[PDB]
Parts: sequence; C-alpha cells; structure tokens
Amino acid sequence: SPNLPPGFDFTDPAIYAERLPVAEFAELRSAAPIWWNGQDPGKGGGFHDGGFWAITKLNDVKEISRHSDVFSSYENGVIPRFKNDIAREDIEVQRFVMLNMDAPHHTRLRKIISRGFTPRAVGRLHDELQERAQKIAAEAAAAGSGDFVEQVSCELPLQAIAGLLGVPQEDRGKLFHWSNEMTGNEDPEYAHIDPKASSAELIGYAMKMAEEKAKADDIVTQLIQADGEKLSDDEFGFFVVMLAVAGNETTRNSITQGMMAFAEHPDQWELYKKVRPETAADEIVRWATPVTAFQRTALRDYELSGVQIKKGQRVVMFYRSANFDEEVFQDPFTFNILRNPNPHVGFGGTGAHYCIGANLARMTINLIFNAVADHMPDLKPISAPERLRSGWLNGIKHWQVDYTGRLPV
Ligand code: HEM
Repeated sequence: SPNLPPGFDFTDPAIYAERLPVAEFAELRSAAPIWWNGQDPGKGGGFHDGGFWAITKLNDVKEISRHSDVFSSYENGVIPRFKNDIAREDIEVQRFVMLNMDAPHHTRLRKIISRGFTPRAVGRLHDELQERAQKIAAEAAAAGSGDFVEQVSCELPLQAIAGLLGVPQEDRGKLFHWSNEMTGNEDPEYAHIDPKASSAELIGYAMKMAEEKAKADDIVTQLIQADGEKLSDDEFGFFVVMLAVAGNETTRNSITQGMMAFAEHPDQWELYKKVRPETAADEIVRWATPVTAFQRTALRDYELSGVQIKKGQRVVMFYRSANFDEEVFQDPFTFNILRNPNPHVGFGGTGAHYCIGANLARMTINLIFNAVADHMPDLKPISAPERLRSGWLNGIKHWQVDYTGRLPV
C-alpha cells in the first residue's frame, strides 16, 4: 500500500508538463515496487483495460526486457500513453515499425538493420558530427543568450540521422522539419501539428531514397541488398520513420538535461571541462532518462518478483525510476560523470529491443558537450526550463540560457 494520492496515474501527461514524479517513484521502490496503477474508464491514454502494473526496480525492468516471448511489444505497442480518445487502429499502425514488433518479424528486421550500426558505420560519422557540434556551439555562444534547446540541443541529433542515412545536404531542412513533427504532440504548443502527415511525407522520401540507391559503400546500400536478407523499399521507409522518432527528441533531451545537471552540479562541470571523460555520456543519459517509460503486455500469466501478472495485462517499465534504483546505483541522486560501471536502462533493459542507436547517441552527446565546454564554458541559465506535456517522453521544450555567464543572476 504506497502513499500516493487517490487515482494517481504515473502516465498522466499533466504531471510531466510540470515535473518528474521523483518522490512518487521513490515511494513505490521503497513500499510497492510493482504496483497496480488503476485507470478510470476513458482515462487510460488509449488503453481500455483498467490500468497497468507500474514497474519501478531495475532488476524487474531487465527481467521483463529479457522475456520478450511473454512480455510482448506488438500486442499493445510500447508507448503507454496517447490522447484518451485515440482510435485503436492508430495504436495498431505503430506495429509497422520494428520497435512494436515481436519475433519472428522483429528478429529478421533487427538482424538486417544492425548492419547500419557497426563500429565502422558509426565511426564514419564522427568527424562530420564533431565539426557540426563545434559550429553549433560557436554560433550559439556568439548570440550571447537564447533558447538552449533550439540553439544547442536540437540540431546535432538530426544531423546524426542525416549523416547515418547519407541524406543530401539540400534535403536536410525538409527531413528535419518532418522529423520534428513526428513525436512530441500532446502539448498545447504543438496541438496544431499533424504527425501523421509528416510521417507520410517522410515515408515517401525514404522509399525513393531506397529506389534510387539501388541505382555504393554506405548504410542504405547495405540494408537494401541481400546479406540472404534485405529490407524492401517499404521496410526501409518504416526504418527511416522509426529513426526519425527514436533518435531525435530522445538525444535532444539528453543534451538539454545533461546541461541542466551540469548547472546544478558545478563541480562536475568544472571536472568535465578539464577531463572530458567519455563516461559522461552514460551518466547524462541515466540522469536525463529521455524515455520515461515503455510498456509491454503479458501474453501469459507470469510471476514477477512475487507478483502474479496475468495474461493480457500491461506492465509499464519506468526507466526513470529504475535509473535511480538505490540497490543498484551508489547514491543515484548525485550526478557523477565518472560513474563506472553505469548499468542504467535509459537505452532499455538488455534484450531484443535494446537501443540499436546507443553508441551513435553517446557519440553525439560526447561531441556536443566537448563543443559546449570549448565555446561556452561559463554558461548560466536565465530562467527555468519549460517541460513537455507527454505521458512517456521526458522533454524540455525551451530553456533560456546566457551562454557567456556574464549577465546578472
Ligand atoms: C539518448 C538518446 C536515446 C535514448 C534514451 C534511446 C532509448 C531507447 C529505448 C528506451 C529503446 C527501447 C529499448 C527496449 O525496448 O529495450 C530504443 C530503441 C531504439 N532506438 Fe534508441 N534511444 C536514443 C537514441 C537513439 C538514436 C540516436 C537512434 C538512431 C539514430 C536510436 C534508434 C533506435 C532504434 C532503431 C530502436 C528500436 C530497436 C528495436 O526495437 O529492436 N535511438 N531507444
């Protein structure tokens, strides 16, 4: 019996528009580490099953992640919150991306797409991203002050996707426009955006890219040629839509919130500026936990840590709670860029769906923080961050920063 308000719902977007429910997750870890989060009829974020099991401990997140025959991604998809009135068919179309597939379909697609994320493929992007990171941080610093989210955090993740896919320089503006429309839409600031339209345009663009690349040594060629497996044009289209969501706002929020952590822990920022430890990226992702939660649905009864999960019930893995698990991390509430080992689940629990982009993301994070250290070492915030209204993505919309640190306060 945890101490929470009547009807509290850990996927309620109205919570995340204002704060992370840190105290409430700590309460569950302590008192009810697997807890039934009931949901009133019509208040289930698109699911009409009465609620879900909140999973708060790291070991439980890993156990659910491993057992993908029991804990399905396909059955209800992995996003645990949409608009309450969403039609079921709009939840089910998510099954066209590999993140919402189970074996065998997932297994085939994962094996093919892994070609795009080899050490060689990712390292080939390094120098361009480093150069781009340097210019992003210089141009921002020269502006004196501005919105850190737009002027520092947004562009590099987009350029990492563009560089991975070999998107022509002239096509990057339109690619980025579509991609920025494809996630974060539950907030009134973005209420007028139609993600479905952008997703359709991206698919059309990507399918042509496949068409034409059949007509080189690059990731797109490798994906659409027999290894004997290959993506069809449409499988490529859905792979690109998946990246446009999986790898954009996530990395962006890691950058914003990693900078917010440095502002809050100036001794760590001083240490970072001197040492530039590559371990910083993992601590940044643990602290930022850009995906608050993903869900699964049990396909059979399963006893998890002494709790009887029943066939059909959803389990929601709160990576935001697991990443602060007092039994796993030493003093998880302090930000330590040298933390090592750092067994966080910000990229998922180990398992079939573990973030395929994780090394690309760490590289993007490390390059942008190097550039920030280089060009704006004295930065200070001007005002509090503005959070995103979403029941599953932990987002910062805007954050006004004085890059020079010279302004008062
Ligand atoms: C800090 C930034 C990022 C975070 C926090 C993040 C987090 C995650 C998480 C939690 C999952 C699901 C893991 C699971 O269910 O076990 C995932 C899957 C995925 N991520 Fe990332 N990710 C990030 C960056 C990226 C980037 C940069 C890319 C590619 C450009 C990417 C591509 C993908 C893909 C394609 C999947 C689906 C893999 C599958 O279902 O087999 N991610 N990510």
